[PDB]
Amino acid sequence: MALEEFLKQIREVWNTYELDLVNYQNKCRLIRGWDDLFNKVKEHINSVSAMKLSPYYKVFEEDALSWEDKLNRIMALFDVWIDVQRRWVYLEGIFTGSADIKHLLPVETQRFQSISTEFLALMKKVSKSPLVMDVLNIQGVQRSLERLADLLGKIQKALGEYLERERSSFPRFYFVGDEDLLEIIGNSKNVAKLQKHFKKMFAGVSSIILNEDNSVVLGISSREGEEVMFKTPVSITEHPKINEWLTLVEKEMRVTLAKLLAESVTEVEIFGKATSIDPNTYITWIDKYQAQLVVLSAQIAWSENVETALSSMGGGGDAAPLHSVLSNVEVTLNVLADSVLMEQPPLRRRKLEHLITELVHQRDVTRSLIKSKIDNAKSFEWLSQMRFYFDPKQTDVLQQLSIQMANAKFNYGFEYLGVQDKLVQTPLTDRCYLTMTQALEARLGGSPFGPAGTGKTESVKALGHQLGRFVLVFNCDETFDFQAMGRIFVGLCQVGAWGCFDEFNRLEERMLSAVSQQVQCIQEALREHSNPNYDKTSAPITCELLNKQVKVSPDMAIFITMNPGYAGRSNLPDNLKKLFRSLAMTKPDRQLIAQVMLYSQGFRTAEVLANKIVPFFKLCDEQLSSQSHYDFGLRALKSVLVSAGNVKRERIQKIKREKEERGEAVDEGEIAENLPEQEILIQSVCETMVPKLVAEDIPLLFSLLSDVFPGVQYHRGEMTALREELKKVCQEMYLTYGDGEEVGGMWVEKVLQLYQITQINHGLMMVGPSGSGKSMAWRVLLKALERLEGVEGVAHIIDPKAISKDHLYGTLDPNTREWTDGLFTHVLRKIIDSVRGELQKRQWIVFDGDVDPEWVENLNSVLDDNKLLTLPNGERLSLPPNVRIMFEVQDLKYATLATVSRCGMVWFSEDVLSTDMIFNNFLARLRSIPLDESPMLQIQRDAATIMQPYFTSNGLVTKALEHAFQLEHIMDLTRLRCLGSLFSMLHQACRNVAQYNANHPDFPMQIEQLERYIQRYLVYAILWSLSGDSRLKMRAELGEYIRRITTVPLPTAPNIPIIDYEVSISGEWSPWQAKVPQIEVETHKVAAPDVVVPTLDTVRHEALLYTWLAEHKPLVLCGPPGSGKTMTLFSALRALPDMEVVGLNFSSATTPELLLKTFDHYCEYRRTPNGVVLAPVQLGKWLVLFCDEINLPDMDKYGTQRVISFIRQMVEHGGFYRTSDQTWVKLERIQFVGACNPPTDPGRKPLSHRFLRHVPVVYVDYPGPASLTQIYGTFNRAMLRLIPSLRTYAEPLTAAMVEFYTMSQERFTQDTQPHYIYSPREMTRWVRGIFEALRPLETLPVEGLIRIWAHEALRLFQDRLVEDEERRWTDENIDTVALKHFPNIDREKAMSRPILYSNWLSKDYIPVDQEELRDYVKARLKVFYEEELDVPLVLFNEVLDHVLRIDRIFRQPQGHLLLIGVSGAGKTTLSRFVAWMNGLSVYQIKVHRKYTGEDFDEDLRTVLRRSGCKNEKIAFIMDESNVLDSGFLERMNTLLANGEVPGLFEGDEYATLMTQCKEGAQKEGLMLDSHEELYKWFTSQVIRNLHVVFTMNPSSEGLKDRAATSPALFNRCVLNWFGDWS
Amino acid sequence: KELKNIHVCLGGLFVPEAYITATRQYVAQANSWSLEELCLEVNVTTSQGATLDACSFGVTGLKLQGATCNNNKLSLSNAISTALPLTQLRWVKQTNTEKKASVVTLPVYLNFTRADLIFTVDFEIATKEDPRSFYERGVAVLCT
Amino acid sequence: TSIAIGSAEGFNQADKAINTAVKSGRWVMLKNVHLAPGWLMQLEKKLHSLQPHACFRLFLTMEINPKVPVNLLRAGRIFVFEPPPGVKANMLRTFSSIPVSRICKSPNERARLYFLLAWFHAIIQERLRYAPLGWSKKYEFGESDLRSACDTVDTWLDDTAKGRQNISPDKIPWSALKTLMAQSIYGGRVDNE
Ligand SMILES: Nc1ncnc2c1ncn2[C@@H]1O[C@H](COP(=O)(O)OP(=O)(O)OP(=O)(O)O)[C@@H](O)[C@H]1O
Ligand SMILES: Nc1ncnc2c1ncn2[C@@H]1O[C@H](COP(=O)(O)OP(=O)(O)O)[C@@H](O)[C@H]1O
Ligand SMILES: Nc1ncnc2c1ncn2[C@@H]1O[C@H](COP(=O)(O)OP(=O)(O)O)[C@@H](O)[C@H]1O
Ligand SMILES: [Mg+2]
Ligand SMILES: [Mg+2]
Repeated sequence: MALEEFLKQIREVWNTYELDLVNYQNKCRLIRGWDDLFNKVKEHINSVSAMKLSPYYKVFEEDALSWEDKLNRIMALFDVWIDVQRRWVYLEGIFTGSADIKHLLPVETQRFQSISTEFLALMKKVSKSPLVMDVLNIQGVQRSLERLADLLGKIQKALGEYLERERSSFPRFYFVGDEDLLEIIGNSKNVAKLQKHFKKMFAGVSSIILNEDNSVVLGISSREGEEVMFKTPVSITEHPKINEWLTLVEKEMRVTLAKLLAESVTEVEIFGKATSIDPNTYITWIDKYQAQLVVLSAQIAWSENVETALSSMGGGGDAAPLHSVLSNVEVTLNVLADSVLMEQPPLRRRKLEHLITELVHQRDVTRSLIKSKIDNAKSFEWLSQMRFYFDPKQTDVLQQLSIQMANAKFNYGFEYLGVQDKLVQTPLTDRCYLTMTQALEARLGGSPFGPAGTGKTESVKALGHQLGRFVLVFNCDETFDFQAMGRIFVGLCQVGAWGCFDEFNRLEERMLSAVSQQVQCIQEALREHSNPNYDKTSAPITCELLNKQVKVSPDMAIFITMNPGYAGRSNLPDNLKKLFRSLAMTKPDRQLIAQVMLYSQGFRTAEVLANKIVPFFKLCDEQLSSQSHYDFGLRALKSVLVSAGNVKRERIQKIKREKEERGEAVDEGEIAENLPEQEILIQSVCETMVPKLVAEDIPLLFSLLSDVFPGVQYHRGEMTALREELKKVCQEMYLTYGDGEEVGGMWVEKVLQLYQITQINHGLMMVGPSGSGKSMAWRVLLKALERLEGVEGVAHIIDPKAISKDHLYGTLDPNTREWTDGLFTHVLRKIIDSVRGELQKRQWIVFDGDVDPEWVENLNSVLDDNKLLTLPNGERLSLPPNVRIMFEVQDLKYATLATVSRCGMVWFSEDVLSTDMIFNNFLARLRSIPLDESPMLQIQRDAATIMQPYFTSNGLVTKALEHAFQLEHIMDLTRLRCLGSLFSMLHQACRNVAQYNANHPDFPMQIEQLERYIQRYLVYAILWSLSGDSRLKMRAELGEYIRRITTVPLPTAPNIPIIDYEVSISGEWSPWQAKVPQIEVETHKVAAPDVVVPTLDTVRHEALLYTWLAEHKPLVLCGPPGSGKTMTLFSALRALPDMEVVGLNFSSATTPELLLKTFDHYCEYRRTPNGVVLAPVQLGKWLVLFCDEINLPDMDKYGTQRVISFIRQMVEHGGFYRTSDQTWVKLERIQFVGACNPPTDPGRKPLSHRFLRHVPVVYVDYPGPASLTQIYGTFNRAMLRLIPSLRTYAEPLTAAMVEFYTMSQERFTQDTQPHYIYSPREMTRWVRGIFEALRPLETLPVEGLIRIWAHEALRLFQDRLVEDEERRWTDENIDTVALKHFPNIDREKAMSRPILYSNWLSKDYIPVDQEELRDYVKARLKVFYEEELDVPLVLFNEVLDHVLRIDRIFRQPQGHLLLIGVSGAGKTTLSRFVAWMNGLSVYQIKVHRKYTGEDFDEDLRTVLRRSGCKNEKIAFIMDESNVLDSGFLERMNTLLANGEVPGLFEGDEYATLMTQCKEGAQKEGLMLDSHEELYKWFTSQVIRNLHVVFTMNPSSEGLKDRAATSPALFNRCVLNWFGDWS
Repeated sequence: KELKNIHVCLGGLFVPEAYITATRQYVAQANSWSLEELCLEVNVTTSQGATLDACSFGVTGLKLQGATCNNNKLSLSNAISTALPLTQLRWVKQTNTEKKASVVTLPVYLNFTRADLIFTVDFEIATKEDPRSFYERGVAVLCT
Repeated sequence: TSIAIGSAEGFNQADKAINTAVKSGRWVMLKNVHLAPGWLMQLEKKLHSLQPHACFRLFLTMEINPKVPVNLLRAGRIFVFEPPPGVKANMLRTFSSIPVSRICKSPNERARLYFLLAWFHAIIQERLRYAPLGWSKKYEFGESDLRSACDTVDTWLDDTAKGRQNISPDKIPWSALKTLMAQSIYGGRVDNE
């Protein structure tokens, strides 16, 4: 019924809604009403979303899909049309308005003319049919717009040279971005769209005032709405050029302000020299004139009064008329104080506060003059003060006012500053003014330095605003190179504006030195401008900047504020420090700041409050614990003071309102007198200071508050209306809610505290341990505020450390000087533009990642009072009032005080999110969300009821979790890693029951059987989720503790641990040993790569991995190298047919690019209406990314791993950011599996706790002697079946192999040498080596078998040894082991002193004699001389041994060599000789001085093509000297392990490769077609054909360094220690 | 109660500035005074003969550099350091009676590096010693 | 021609300046050359195979950085600049740097003011050798402060003594000199009360 109504409303709306077209300069009819069209599509899509949810959707399923497809095409097409229309409009005006562009850019005009004619043609077509349906169905209109946008994009970039030409005409254009400048130039005819670009060009002018015709500029306006009326308005008709009439506006702005100031000065002289002042007259004068003129007029009047008084006191006995000046100031101050106490308009209230702040300073100075007995106007006690002199007789209005301080003379620039937050004139600020003005007089710069929050940036700006100068703030960083700073200096010099380069020392040291040349020549030009010999008739003064003559305006100045010893900063060169006059701003006068600020806000007890709040802040700093997120400086005090003014204002309004309901009485005096000013200050302190406090610091601060403010109590206002919104939102998100002391009570207070911080600060931090309820706090509040206030909330979650700083903020091209927007810049610029109504929504930018000064200090100006984002290209982006920059971090260890002081911290302790809160969330999701996508839900609900008693506080799970923290694990234990693994494993129990029900349709599972299964599985689940990453005895230890505390039935075995038992689907404990049979491996699969002998450890881990993998949950296998992590994972993946694994080998140089290259090769990006989706190319199969060295990638100096942060983002948020176009890509059907050695191993860094939370860890230990005997006893029995006579010796052979391996592992450890790693991999290679030797032998005496056994032991355990005594020990112990396990054998026939095997002298692999081998090698060397290399060689015993070792490796698949020895030992010559003997083709990279990474890639491709496509065996010989970059090793690391490089072949190279793999497959006889199996065949061929020989010197630190940079060099290459000639 | 009558070495404390606040906070709470109104006065005691009087807090280990304290009067000395036997920190209400023209404010640094300042004491000059001479000679007090 | 080393195009200017100077015979100064030790190797090689003009002089300014190439130090002549050993040496360099005409101006009392400035500079700069006692930290009391203080004396003395050959010592602006030095010239670097 209503379903049909929805379909009808959609149909009648869309067949009647016509696009809105209006005439545009009698050229075409553009489309308006964008908001109406967009929201209508969105609201109709939402109706289509609700179409599907209803049960009656079945019959209406077909019609809804047709409508949604229509809506998406309408949404997608008009989303592009709005873009192309805007680009066309301003591009057309540029090409049409200016006729000079016809010649400079002829080809570019021709391209746009064709585009415009095509665009105008489409305007005619859409004008004929204004209906939305008709225009949508235009043939190829969607494609026609994508090319239109691309064509408009290409023409847009080419106008960069034209823009730089136009910036010279109006110098203020230098601080406008390229795109915004295009809009200003193009839209010169339509001035109405320029009103959003004036704020980037003027200090306080936000918009201009125009008449009805919009052809005459009547005046200017500020952001607050303050307006200045031009005396002679500027008419645009007579000056059509955009730069021509903009210049006249600026010139008229200064003259009008000067004329208005002269009138204001004339009026204010009446108030001066007056004993009594009328409040009505004074208020009228304040309202009449601008905020900057009212304060300036007061300053002029006071300066003239003191000058007159001091001149009158020339005799010294003139009865001190200075008392009259002090009396007048106090009388006027009394009137201002009275006016503030009553309600005033917001603009007049700001004017009164500015007047109070200045008149307090004027009163203080006059008292100092009175106290010091100053009777001369030339006394330095008066000369050091800032004095304003007005000359009404001056013909030029711009020169009427003169500002003087000490011996420095200044002129007011009359720049319209609007209404700015004026600073309190503290004695430190007076010292700052004196030093900075002295620097200006000497034509030097000012360099105030000190700790963060002392007020250096504001003081420099305040002085500039005091002189009426245009002050520009730049947030300097390391990308402010010579060209960027030179262009900024060019703009400042021409404009005549002050440049405050905050954080100047954040530049590179080399770049600071380079900039010193530009500052030096600029100051030299300024210095010679002040010479009295200079004449304005001559050429204007110029300086050589960027190889160009630049005129230097006298009003320009350079100021640099820096923190000397903060992290992330550089040291200024000495030649640069002499160009600046430094001042130490270390201790702000916060006592006077508090007093004046509270006095101007209307507080009656400001002096008492200031004397109580400033010491309170000092005591808090000196008493509270030293926390990384604590800041009790001036910014914290300033935030409290401004909150106190806001709290008082709203409290007064509430009191005034309350009297309305009660009756009729409004008395400002009674309200002001009866106001709890003590409670107001405490409320602001508690609303700002409590959230950041740790649990143990809260009582200390409240005790301090009680002592400082005795008898005053604070009761927080109950935000009731928000609490129901939180309660409703929490219920929908399965989140526990609590009030006060209830469960979840602490979490809700944190949410409310975070809400208050959002209202006060525009920059937030959520500091707290991993899994402390931070993300849920702001997610719930954002949704709750959306419901409560009706404003849509949009969050842009960004990981700053998952991408490089260039991709986060943007980069400037060194050659073309074109700015490319980064991730954060694009997000912020998109909101500022508000093309799609982004400014009407609550926008939150959440930085979910680590904070370090490298990237976070670029937001110093954003989080400051500037609320500005400054880029190296001179562009500034004002932070909109609706945007909050929010940080979600776990610590602030590496963040400097510059950023901690800029944000309001909210501390989320781990006790905020109690354990039972997580338990309730798990059970709520279990009872509501089906696991399949209901019989499955019914199983979940029944299982949840059984698990309810255990998932309670002080229950089984909580007690077990507490005990598991005492035990140590292979990785640091976190609560949510255990719970996250436990919850994912209990879901598999529900799936197991559902599978059982499907398997038994007639008899489904009953409740009693369900209770038995779930109760037993939960105990099984707790054991493997809590002790899964711990050694065997603590898997046991957690077992008895559970046995001691649980009531669930447990196995009755006296000694078998519970970890050895599984839970059958029938509901009974069954041993894991029942699934471990004594299998018999086939002879031809002995020690095969994929053959796994099932043992107790293998079956337990395979089931555990399958449980986690079936949930598509990330996991990490941790354990010693060679323990069996990869083997266990691949064995478990064989049970999942819909999962394909892709191997990734991490190294110390691993970056997210390695993952991105894999995504490009194995996945594809597809556009969907919900966004971009990254899914594997093959349909229906889940991609598993196996990262083999996940903890190897290097931590930077701030303790983070970029690849790990990339994965952590891409696991938690299910996607990442594509830096190509700054779009969010969402993963689909992609899984991650990691493997790593324990973090205590050398070169391994512990993983972040914010990453380990999402990832369960399983510990795979080395097999024990019993396990090794079973594993390799099976291999030996199957291998020895080749010779039936030797089958009796299978058991002693396995015992000897295990015994020798055990002793060799113990004797040689990583402490001695880095490569002394002995694992079961050597045993597997031991079995293979014996198998290959016996395979051919038809018969062999027991002595022959032992000789082969010893030879394999020598080649596996002795070749890597370094010292001679270690080799001697190995030789001796092999003899003892063979005799111990094989008695009564011919020792001489078996344990002969030289043991050599070679297939060179026969068809088989039989032992060879040294003398006969030497003759054969001598004969073959003679032939080798003439054919390949005529270098004579000398054959001694070691050479014969070494050539045999190299020959053995060259005959193996994927046989790589690592030859370590001193240079000149023959490592390369022997490698070439053996390769020639074995038929391999030797390849060496011809490295030279200009060799780079691209050359190595070409060489790598050449070898792979020869060895993969042409089936040519290649001995790729590489030396350590050939490695000129870390990139060479990273490519080699992947090639050695996987046999392939994912990103090596791209574009034409990939296409050329695929043809060559296809033709090569034809020769082999396989007609492979698809690219997937062509690459798989190519990878298989490279594996079997490419041998890499790596030669390096026996360095000590170099070998350890290579063990981390290229881990595959020690795991895939057979290491031989050639050393030096003995 | 004994925690008030124990002599503590400021050098041996992890944070000595928190102890000064704690003694300040104790006196204000006991006498029902406000925290900001309190001022600190120093009284170096020969040995430990003097007794604490509900506002004094004995401090040991203070080292005087370049001066000698006799009867709570300073005199310039050629010795590198002079050990103060027992320093009594008495918290008293502010009386704003101005300086005595023979009282110099000595910084009290934590260690010899003179990098961090704990608090400041107002000692008294003996005889005819110039207060400017104390400033020039870098006379200060070291916690350890 | 003075070039500050550290920029990519700074090396281009340095090479062009040296190529032109070796023919014309002018002087070339390259500052902060310790920031490009790799380019210093090439500069040493270029200088060795060169036959410059008789009057050509190349000045390299560094920081006594252990990354400066050894072969550059051997080829060139090293001049080390550091605080003078004592007060007497501090006075001598202070008086030598100031031109004789600057001290000998219209007021005969300018010479005594410069001497007092020379003595005050010598005392405070020598106190830096005793880091905990002389000051609280290693302040950068250098030649830039002395230049600013000398400019302050010249400006204020000219303002009071407007061409007078002699000025009474009482009329000398002691308050201006004392306050400006304590707040701006020398007291700017001071951060301790
Ligand atoms: N109020 C709540 N009630 C119930 N469960 C909650 C509540 N808040 C959080 N949780 C759950 O507890 C866990 C905490 O996750 P959350 O995202 O809030 O942590 P976090 O502090 O942001 O962690 P991280 O530092 O890893 O980003 C999640 O499993 C979440 O579902
Ligand atoms: N139960 C088992 N059955 C057969 N081989 C085993 C067993 N346990 C260990 N191995 C041997 O141990 C080696 C494990 O190496 P691998 O798993 O590749 O190390 P890593 O997991 O560190 O990459 C394999 O070569 C395998 O032959
Ligand atoms: N066994 C040997 N007898 C004689 N000369 C040798 C022998 N081994 C190496 N050389 C000499 O070493 C030189 C080649 O050294 P090379 O093998 O490239 O050093 P590296 O092994 O460090 O790469 C040849 O010129 C050869 O004369
Ligand atoms: Mg700043
Ligand atoms: Mg989070």
